Amino acid sequence: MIMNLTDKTVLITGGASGIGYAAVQAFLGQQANVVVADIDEAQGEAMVRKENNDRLHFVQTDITDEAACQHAVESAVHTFGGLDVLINNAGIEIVAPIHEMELSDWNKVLQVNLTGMFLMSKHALKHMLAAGKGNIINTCSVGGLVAWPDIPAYNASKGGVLQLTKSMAVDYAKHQIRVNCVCPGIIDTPLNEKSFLENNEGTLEEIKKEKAKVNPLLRLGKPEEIANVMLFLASDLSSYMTGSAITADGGYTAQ
Amino acid sequence: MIMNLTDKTVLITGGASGIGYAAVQAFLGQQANVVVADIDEAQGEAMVRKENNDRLHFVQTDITDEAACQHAVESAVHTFGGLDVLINNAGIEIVAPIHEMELSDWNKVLQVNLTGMFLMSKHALKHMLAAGKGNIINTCSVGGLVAWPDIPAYNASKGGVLQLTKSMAVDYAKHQIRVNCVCPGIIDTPLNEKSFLENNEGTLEEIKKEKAKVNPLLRLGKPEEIANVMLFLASDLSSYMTGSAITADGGYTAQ
Ligand SMILES: NC(=O)C1=CN([C@@H]2O[C@H](COP(=O)(O)OP(=O)(O)OC[C@H]3O[C@@H](n4cnc5c(N)ncnc54)[C@H](O)[C@@H]3O)[C@@H](O)[C@H]2O)C=CC1
Ligand SMILES: NC(=O)C1=CN([C@@H]2O[C@H](COP(=O)(O)OP(=O)(O)OC[C@H]3O[C@@H](n4cnc5c(N)ncnc54)[C@H](O)[C@@H]3O)[C@@H](O)[C@H]2O)C=CC1
Repeated sequence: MIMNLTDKTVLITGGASGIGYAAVQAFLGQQANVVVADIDEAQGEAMVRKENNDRLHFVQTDITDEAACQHAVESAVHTFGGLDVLINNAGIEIVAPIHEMELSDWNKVLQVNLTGMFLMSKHALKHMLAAGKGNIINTCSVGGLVAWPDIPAYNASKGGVLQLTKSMAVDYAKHQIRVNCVCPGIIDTPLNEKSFLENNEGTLEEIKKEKAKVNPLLRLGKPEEIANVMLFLASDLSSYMTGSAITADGGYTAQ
Repeated sequence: MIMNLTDKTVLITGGASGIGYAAVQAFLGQQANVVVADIDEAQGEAMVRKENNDRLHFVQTDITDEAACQHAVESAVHTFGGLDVLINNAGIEIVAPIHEMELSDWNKVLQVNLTGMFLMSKHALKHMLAAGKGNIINTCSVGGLVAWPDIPAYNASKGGVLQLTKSMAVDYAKHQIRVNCVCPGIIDTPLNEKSFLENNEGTLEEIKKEKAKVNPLLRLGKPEEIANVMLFLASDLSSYMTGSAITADGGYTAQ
């Protein structure tokens, strides 16, 4: 009744898995039209078949390429007639210390996490300015607020996301375009589980237990728990919020 | 459908006016049982008559007195059978510079804004520990993050609220008691209109226009826009959030 997301068009980058996919489900569940922009064509089409929903559309998109970003925005406008909410959720992680990291690896992290956010936002904003309203939601991280160990390029990129979020909030408030971010803690997603095994010793379950011990709530976050923050930020419930960060980390940054 | 506040018992301090009252309305609208603890008996009873709702109960309460805080918690348990959410919303403002401020005035601000929050939380937590779950929501302020001019005691008190919020989050996460705060910007309430006239030159409407201009969104917040943040923090939607602050200030702290 109060979410009021019915007939709103929501473009979600990295929507084919993890937090992005949980966001797809949550928004479809609120009667929003959802457009997923993701680089993984196979996983994207699989998603379309599983969800089997009129309100869902997939468009293959590499956000590091500007033409593809524009095309993703145009796909939303063609398919559902507009674009109310952009969720810049795609991101990658590469583990490497600064003193050993390859420039090409640094750039791969920054290009997806930050440059792609810029490019998607650029073209979404062109449309939202013309339409007279809009909403942008960025997937930041605890890593944008404090440093996760051993992932400096990631942390840096998310620091960029935090300030880009605030910048766009301040520059576009006069045009009624709200811009906020969510800062997730450690979320239990398949992709993350791969990172757990690569960078810690022990079985998957043992590593999960260790990670779920670093949070005051004593558990890892679920993708849907971040998706729910995105619902709030997209809805009119958060109408006086712009340029802000919502932390969802089980108490991690509180200590 | 997803808020899931039906049959949850919510105790709101300062609930008889402004943000507190808007919170009463929002929570009643979500089928929560609401208990208002407020010092103003007349205004409290007036509220009860206007709302005319079985789910609303008023209990006169001076939160600076510990016995009254305990009694407010007990009133919730007796009336509705439990206590799921405490919203520490009551607060006052006194305008005075540090070099001129009377100790008695300093203490009046701290006692309501901070001590009362402690006392209400103390007794709510005793019950929530026994019940095995709970939620505390504190009304902080932009003043807890940066300094509003000319209200140092208020700012100090809200700095206390921010850290008390984080402290309780960290200490009670293991018992599944989530603790968060909302940091409102400038909200258009009747009592804030009195403050506008007392501390600025011009008509009410002229002063409102000036205050609206200092936010990137170019308007004052509405009480219900803060109440809506409280709904989110009370609901299961925010289940992975604890020890966090949600800023709702029209972009004020983003610049
Ligand atoms: N612990 C956690 O899980 C946290 C995650 N986040 C952020 O959440 C976001 C998503 O998280 P997860 O669900 O774990 O990620 P994920 O790895 O599960 O999924 C990300 C999606 O982004 C896509 N993607 C990658 N590069 C792309 C490109 N150039 N163009 C388009 N799509 C691309 C992938 O295909 C994938 O579907 C990321 O920004 C991540 O950094 C933030 C803090 C914590
Ligand atoms: N309006 C604004 O711009 C901002 C407001 N806030 C905070 O929001 C909260 C509510 O704000 P408003 O709704 O404007 O306040 P308000 O003045 O409209 O209402 C506060 C309520 O608390 C009650 N109260 C006062 N002393 C009390 C005591 N000892 N015991 C019990 N109740 C008592 C009052 O009687 C009243 O019903 C406060 O904590 C305030 O500091 C924070 C930042 C900005």
